[PDB]
Amino acid sequence: DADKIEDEVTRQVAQCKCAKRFQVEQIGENKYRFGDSQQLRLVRILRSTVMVRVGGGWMALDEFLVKNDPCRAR
Amino acid sequence: GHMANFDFDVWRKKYMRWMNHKKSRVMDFFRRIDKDQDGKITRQEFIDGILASKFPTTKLEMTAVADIFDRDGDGYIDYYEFVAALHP
Amino acid sequence: GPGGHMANFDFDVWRKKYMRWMNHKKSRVMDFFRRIDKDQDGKITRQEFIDGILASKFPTTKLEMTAVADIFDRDGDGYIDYYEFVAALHP
Ligand SMILES: [Ca+2]
Ligand SMILES: [Ca+2]
Ligand SMILES: [Ca+2]
Ligand SMILES: [Ca+2]
Ligand SMILES: [Zn+2]
Ligand SMILES: [Zn+2]
Repeated sequence: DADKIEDEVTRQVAQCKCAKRFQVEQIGENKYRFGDSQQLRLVRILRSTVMVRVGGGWMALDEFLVKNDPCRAR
Repeated sequence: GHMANFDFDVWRKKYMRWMNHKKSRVMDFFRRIDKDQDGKITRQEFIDGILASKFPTTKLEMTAVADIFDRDGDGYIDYYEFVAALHP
Repeated sequence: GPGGHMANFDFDVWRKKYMRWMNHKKSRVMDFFRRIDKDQDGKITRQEFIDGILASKFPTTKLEMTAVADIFDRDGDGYIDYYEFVAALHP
């Protein structure tokens, strides 16, 4: 199991409205690179929601994308 | 706001070995802690229960295990969550 | 399960505890890290970090240390570099 991560990710990154649609690459089962150019980030699953590793701890995937995907970054 | 991969298999194996070797059944423990007899105990009642039994463990560990037990996250550890956590 | 359950851990509590300990024990966290870092490349494995702490007689637990080491290691490279160290201890 644990493919719920790669399911949730691809399902939520599909929501991108950019011309160059937001790119995400899977390096490991729990490691992803997000964005036009970027760094390696951890991705785990807590209960139902996906969690990405950020400075102060962990961030919900939707909030992460909201902050890093420009087509949602108000 | 921090979260980590907690070694729950080790805590769990350690706990069941403790209970089994201490002549105790985990459901006597749950029912004992469940005073209102409705099949639920708060994360805190559960933690206080474990620490009260003086099983070797710490509060820092117990917030993590109580988090893992509460599989729905509604704040309460019910009977089925309890069993599922201890008996996969 | 066999590789850890994602769960809430009061890391702030732990690090504060450790900081109080080291600080009023006349010990620098830097010197600790350098002591553990034998090869002097700026990073120490999770296991070397855990062993270093448990040996230091800081009141903690191995089970706590697996989680703590997970947090210190912000990426999943299996090492704790000095930046991860200092940043974790001084947000
Ligand atoms: Ca109850
Ligand atoms: Ca529950
Ligand atoms: Ca080294
Ligand atoms: Ca690292
Ligand atoms: Zn976009
Ligand atoms: Zn498990």
